[PDB]
Amino acid sequence: VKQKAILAPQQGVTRDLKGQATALVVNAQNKVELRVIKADRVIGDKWLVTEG
Amino acid sequence: FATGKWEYGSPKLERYNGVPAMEILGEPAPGLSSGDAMAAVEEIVKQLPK
Amino acid sequence: IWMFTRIPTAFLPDEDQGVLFAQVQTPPGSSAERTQVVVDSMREYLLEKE
Repeated sequence: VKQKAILAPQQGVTRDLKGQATALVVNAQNKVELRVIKADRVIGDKWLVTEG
Repeated sequence: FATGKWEYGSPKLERYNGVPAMEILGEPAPGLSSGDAMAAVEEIVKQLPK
Repeated sequence: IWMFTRIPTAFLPDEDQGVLFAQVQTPPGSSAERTQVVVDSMREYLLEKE
């Protein structure tokens, strides 16, 4: 059983360029930042985000 | 006996005269013709990989 | 020799012809449900607004 964890929607996570899962996030100053995830397992229509 | 990993591919491959190619289309500038617009293409073509 | 070069060149000018094309391109990796919910939105928002 996993504790307090992050379930990202599948519309916001995507792969790129012989690499891994990434997502675009809004910064504190309303800028777009690229973040690297280790999303592996699917819960319904969500990715269980483990690190990132 | 089987694992998986995510790669990055293309969903529409295309070929021209039996060799791999990609297809680019557009319009001339508003008010400009197609002759000088097509003359405004091949000077970019030398700025490609060999 | 001046107004000749002042006139731009065209080819088959456009008329009404009663038809129009709408092209929808969802982001890559999306399912047909995500595309369908945009397509029926864009017909229902321009079937009575137009």
